[PDB]
Amino acid sequence: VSAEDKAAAERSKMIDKNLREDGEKAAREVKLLLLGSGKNTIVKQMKGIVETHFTFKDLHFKMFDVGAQRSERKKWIHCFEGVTAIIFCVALSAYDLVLAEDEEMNRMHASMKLFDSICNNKWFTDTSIILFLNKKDLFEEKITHSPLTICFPEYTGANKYDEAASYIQSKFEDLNKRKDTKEIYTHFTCSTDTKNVQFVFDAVTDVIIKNNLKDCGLF
Amino acid sequence: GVRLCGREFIRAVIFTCGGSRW
Amino acid sequence: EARVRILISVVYWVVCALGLAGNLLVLYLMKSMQGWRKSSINLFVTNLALTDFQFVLTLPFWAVENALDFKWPFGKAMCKIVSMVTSMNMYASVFFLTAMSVTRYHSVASALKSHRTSCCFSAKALCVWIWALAALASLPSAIFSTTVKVMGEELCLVRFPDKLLGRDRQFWLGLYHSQKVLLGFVLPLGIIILCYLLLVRFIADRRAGRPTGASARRLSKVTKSVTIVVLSFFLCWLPNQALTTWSILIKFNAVPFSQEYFLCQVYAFPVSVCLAHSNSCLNPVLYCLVRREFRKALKSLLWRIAS
Amino acid sequence: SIAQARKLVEQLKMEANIDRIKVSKAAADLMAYCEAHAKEDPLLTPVPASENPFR
Amino acid sequence: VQLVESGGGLVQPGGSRKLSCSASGFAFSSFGMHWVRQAPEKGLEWVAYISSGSGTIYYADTVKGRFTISRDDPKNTLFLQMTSLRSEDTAMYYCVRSIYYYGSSPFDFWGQGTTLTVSDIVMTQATSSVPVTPGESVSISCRSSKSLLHSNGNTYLYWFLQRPGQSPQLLIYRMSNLASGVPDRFSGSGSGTAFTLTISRLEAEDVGVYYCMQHLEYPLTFGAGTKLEL
Amino acid sequence: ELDQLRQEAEQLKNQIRDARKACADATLSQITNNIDPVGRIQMRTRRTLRGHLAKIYAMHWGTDSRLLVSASQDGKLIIWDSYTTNKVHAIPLRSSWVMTCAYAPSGNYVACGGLDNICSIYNLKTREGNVRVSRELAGHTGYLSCCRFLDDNQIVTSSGDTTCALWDIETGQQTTTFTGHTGDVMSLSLAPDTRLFVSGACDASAKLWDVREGMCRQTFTGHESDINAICFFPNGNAFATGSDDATCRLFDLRADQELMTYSHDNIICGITSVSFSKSGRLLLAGYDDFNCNVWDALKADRAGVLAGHDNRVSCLGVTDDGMAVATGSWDSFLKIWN
Amino acid sequence: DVLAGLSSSCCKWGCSKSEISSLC
Repeated sequence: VSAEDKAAAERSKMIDKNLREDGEKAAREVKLLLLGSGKNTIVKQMKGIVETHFTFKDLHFKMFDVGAQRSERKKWIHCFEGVTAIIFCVALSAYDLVLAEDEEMNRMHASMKLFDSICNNKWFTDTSIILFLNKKDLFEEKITHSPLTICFPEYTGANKYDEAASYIQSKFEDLNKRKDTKEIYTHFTCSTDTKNVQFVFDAVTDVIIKNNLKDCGLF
Repeated sequence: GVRLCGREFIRAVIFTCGGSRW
Repeated sequence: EARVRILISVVYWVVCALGLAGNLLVLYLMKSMQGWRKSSINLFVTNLALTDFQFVLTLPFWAVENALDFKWPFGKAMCKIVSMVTSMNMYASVFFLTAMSVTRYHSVASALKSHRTSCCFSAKALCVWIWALAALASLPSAIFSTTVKVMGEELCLVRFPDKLLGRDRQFWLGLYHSQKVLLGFVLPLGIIILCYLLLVRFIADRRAGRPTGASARRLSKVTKSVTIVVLSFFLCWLPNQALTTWSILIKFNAVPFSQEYFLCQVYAFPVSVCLAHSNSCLNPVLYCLVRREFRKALKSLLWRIAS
Repeated sequence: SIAQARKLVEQLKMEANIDRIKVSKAAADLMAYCEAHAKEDPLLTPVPASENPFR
Repeated sequence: VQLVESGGGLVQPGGSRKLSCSASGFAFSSFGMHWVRQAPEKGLEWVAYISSGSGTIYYADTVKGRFTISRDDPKNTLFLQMTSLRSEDTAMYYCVRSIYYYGSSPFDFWGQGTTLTVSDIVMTQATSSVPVTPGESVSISCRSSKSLLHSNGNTYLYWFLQRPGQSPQLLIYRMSNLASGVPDRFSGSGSGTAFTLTISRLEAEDVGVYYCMQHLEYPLTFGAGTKLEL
Repeated sequence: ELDQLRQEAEQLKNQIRDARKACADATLSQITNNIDPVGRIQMRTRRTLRGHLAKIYAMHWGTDSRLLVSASQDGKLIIWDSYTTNKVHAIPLRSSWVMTCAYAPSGNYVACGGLDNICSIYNLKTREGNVRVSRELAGHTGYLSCCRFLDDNQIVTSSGDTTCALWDIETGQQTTTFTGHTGDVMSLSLAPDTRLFVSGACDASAKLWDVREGMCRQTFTGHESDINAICFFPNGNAFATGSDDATCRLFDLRADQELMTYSHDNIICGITSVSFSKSGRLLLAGYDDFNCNVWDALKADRAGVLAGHDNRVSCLGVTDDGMAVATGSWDSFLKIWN
Repeated sequence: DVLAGLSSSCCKWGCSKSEISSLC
């Protein structure tokens, strides 16, 4: 009503316009929650809370690392509710090693437990996962030196890396309990440059197309 | 008897022209 | 045919009640409480829902026109009103279906291209432009809906009194029904076919041994939905446009009456209008109720409004 | 391991010997405070629209 | 903060001149800008106002069609293109910044001034010269023609001080809202029409000319000016 | 002598329990059995603040009862004029994972923090016309869950590293660290005199701290799950705690016990936020079930529901004049109720 | 009216589809 009040209303309108501009700017930039080790290798491949930003083929990415957060995930994973996809990293070489941090339980059991917890959260019901089964080069020698039965006593012994990696992969997607609603894009991380980023780009493009169909009311 | 045109003429006229036949 | 009149009145009324209920429900769900307006789809579902709402609210007037055999005891002004509302709602409905299809194609085609890509260029410049074209393609209805009284009774007997080239438009009603069939069926259905077939081709192009859920189920659901949509439109609007073409043909050359279209306009045409307005009840369920973002709104409002 | 146990014992011993008034007097004090400022509570007793900042 | 302005000089009657002020320190884009005149031997007069974002533009009735105001935020400059200059357009033009939000302090920094020489709420200050000496209190009065108390509980009356050789300095923006770096000895009071400013412990640097100006309606009106002399 | 120390701890806990049982001669319910019920207060929404494009995680009123700051995961910190719904400010944050925000009592500053582990203090009143960061406080190893301005230069912050700290803003160093919790500290409330503050952590324990001394005066238990919200009673002698066990509890400080339990058989969802009214007769708690309940703090009888949000009601606040209550929610809207 | 005469000429002689142009 007053002159200063109208000037304040105009100021608020400019603020809201810039807010809308920033919101539509941030709507089409893809968020990637990175969990997990191989995380360092993955984040260096395309190169508190670590946000690393990369651009690949006219598209803007953000990758979030929460490894340093040694707290209860139940208290801040709802913050990450709404991301485009989750990048899960697994070291295939960590099947004969034990004592993940300090305990008697071996690795690839803690990894599967964390995968089950993340995959089956009340928050990530429509959130696709990108599995990166890293450490192939180490796995080549490790499977020959020692059998896969150490991690999985219930395995049919055939150690040639052609299907033991397939067995680990199959168990990891078997941990999924809400199929036909969520997709596990699995990839065996090759050290070749511009290969993992392409896999992430393809998975995210598929996720985007699914999301647009859902917004249209089709899928 | 004498008259044998009934509602057929009105039915035909509303079918040919009309709003119900929009 | 002794009680065919009352049966047709009853079916008209049933269609009207169900359509009014469905359209009220979809409005109350998606804008009375949710208030979703950001996406272009939502606004188009709103406009479509209100358009088909008034389209099927137009039904009882015809229902009483049929219940009184062929007696229309109403006034000239609201004859103009009823004819304008029915024709304009037909147009607006069909153009909003067509706009919906084009928006869906553009949404699923301009997905990866975030910084790249009359004409449907603005979600705001085409929501009232479509409405205006629908109104203007229907003004002839009001400006020539001159009711006449024949035998103690007055019909909504539309006549075009002029002599620019003859005793009617070109040789009969002509242009005003040519526009109906063409501009309300063939151009919109053509656009719908083009855009949905292109959408299915595009989804097929990107990763159509196909995993069930990621690739196979995606096409199996997208093609199923576009098929049900286009089949609903075509099936619910084909008998009526077919009978208007038949009548325009018997009001053009090749004019055998010979009971050939008498039985048509006696029995099939009431059914044709029944289906034409049943599309107006199947539209909101396909466009606002199938989506879960409003199914959850219905579930919440069931216990919010009442027990 | 000894340090945490010793600090726990010391903390409990510091938190053990404090004056504890009866629950009756505590509830009475809360009641008296609530009844003292009841009339000055716009939320509890709604204020007329003439002097309502939010109308 | 610095609002330095240049572009003045001697101009023949009927000519055209452009004044330009360039901002230095503050966020120029978020501030509204005013042009205020000061005739050779007269008080302060308001000319134009350019809104933040260049949305709303207002002019005095004297300069409505002749003068125009525009800003260049990327260059941090404010212009005033004057046309049909007449002998009453000679003054020393000041650039005033004003940001507007709840609790803001409009009219807080003024420019040095540009000398241009050409060859409505009534705000009254009956006193013209108050003889004062350092140490004691001084009360400066100011009356209005329309009540400045709005329905939102705000009285829109500001206070200013020109020292013998400086640009005006805000003292009290609202009825009694003391400015940023002004000593606490300044205060204001009033109800709707009668206003007063009370300096408590006067000293030498507090002498000057005091103006009261309203911000209730668009044609902002100053006063004649009350002078304090040693 | 580990066994001896453990036995001493157990017997000393039993001494605590016996001393608490002795002083529980009556109950707040029995004493309040005669007071008249509040009734059924139905607050109507008055404003609706729009402009956040993500979940609202925190809000804090100003001491003037007109300006409020909002924190959201869209990375913005909006200062609101509640009367006119105008936006006074919109601070762009370096990190978008903000979980808490506070308003300085004087109004000059505003603080926020989150998963970046840093309490960022913003100068709202600067000569250059904008809002700028005046200090980034970085000494915490876990996310900041709450922060309250103790004055214009002191701020007390709780974090999910089981420690709360008292900071000095002009130097950026933490004067006093408050240890003793065995789980992540979720909420924090300052006493009106600002000589004590209660902190409720993820160990289902609420501790009463002394700012000057730096010690835990008194540790309160009773909740069956982690405490997400805590608030002082207006006189500074009691506090309420909203948790995840679908129950709010009113603990006393002079008696060292629980007074009332605010639970209903229908509510099975956790409490996100808790606040009292000006007189202390009302307890407003926001829940995971999309709305906010008003409780009779003396009768434990539900006296209303503020059902207006389409998502989790995360933050909640009552003005210092008691006029309005403001609830924020994950639906990206703030509403002023009255 | 005109319609009655048109019907009289139709179901006695025949419809010429000329008097009903102005009748519909």
